Amino acid sequence: MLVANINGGFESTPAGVVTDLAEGVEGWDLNVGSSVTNPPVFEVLETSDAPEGNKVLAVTVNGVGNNPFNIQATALPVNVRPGVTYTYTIRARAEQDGAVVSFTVGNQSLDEYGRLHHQQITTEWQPFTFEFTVSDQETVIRAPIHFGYAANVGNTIYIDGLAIVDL
Ligand SMILES: [Ca+2]
Repeated sequence: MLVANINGGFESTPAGVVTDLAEGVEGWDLNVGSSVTNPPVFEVLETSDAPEGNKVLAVTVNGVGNNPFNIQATALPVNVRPGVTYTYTIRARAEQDGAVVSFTVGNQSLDEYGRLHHQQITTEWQPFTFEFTVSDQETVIRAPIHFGYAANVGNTIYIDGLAIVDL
């Protein structure tokens, strides 16, 4: 497959808790804001139930902050061409009932090209997909996933299989 993003299924990353948020996971930048005073636990899990390869990224939400983007996992770099329309697909599920996530894509100056807003994540693996167009002249963009919703407290959200493909 020809994908714009890197390590979209976490296959290159050793299983275990992610402590180096910025650089511990190839193709991704994880971030926790200072208003989250009880930090989440990001963990790459080897699991037979992984939709893609052997591994998934698990995010356990303990505290939350002031905005849902205060807990995020961002795919970057994402290599694209100006004017092209892309399909974004990712798989997600949660440990408990009631999880919410927003899947977004935008540029390095923080202009957003598109998102799936407040998606209802269930206890079963489901695909979440949308289209977006690179409407400016950027070639290296980013794909921020927001997890810091109050509804997620106590929950673990699992993601796998990010693929951003020419449409
Ligand atoms: Ca995987």
